[PDB]
Amino acid sequence: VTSIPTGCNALSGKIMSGFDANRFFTGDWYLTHSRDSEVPVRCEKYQTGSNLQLNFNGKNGDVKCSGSTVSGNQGFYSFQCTTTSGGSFTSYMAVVETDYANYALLYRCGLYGSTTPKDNFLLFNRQSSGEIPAGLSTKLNQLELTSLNKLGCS
Repeated sequence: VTSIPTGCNALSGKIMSGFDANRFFTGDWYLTHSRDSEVPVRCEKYQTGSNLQLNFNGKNGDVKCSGSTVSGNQGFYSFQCTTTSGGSFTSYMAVVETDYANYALLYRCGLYGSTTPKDNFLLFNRQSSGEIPAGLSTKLNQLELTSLNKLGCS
């Protein structure tokens, strides 16, 4: 995979340097806040594994994803995901900024056919009780993500 779909923001100049994929893809993350949210809110727990694995409890059952680097868009991964209800889809994600030990801001792009129909920014927290962290305030102000929605974790 060389580039992200049209409709997906490349985030030029916005992604952290020195990303350590191994430290991000270890341990659990809770999706505590997001730019866009649907009713009813949920608590999605993401589990990680070696070779860019990302699982979570999705709307329609458990989702299991395997990632691949996107060479032309630094920081982006293409995830191939399957679900227990028989779904199969591709999702692009980039870790915009993380401290590994507490929080990570992610950008996500969907895929339908060859284009991205919808995107979102996701706040991952190591604790289900996590806040919008002070440690992201510079980046959130830069991206004008200043009212992230609280989801269903606590």
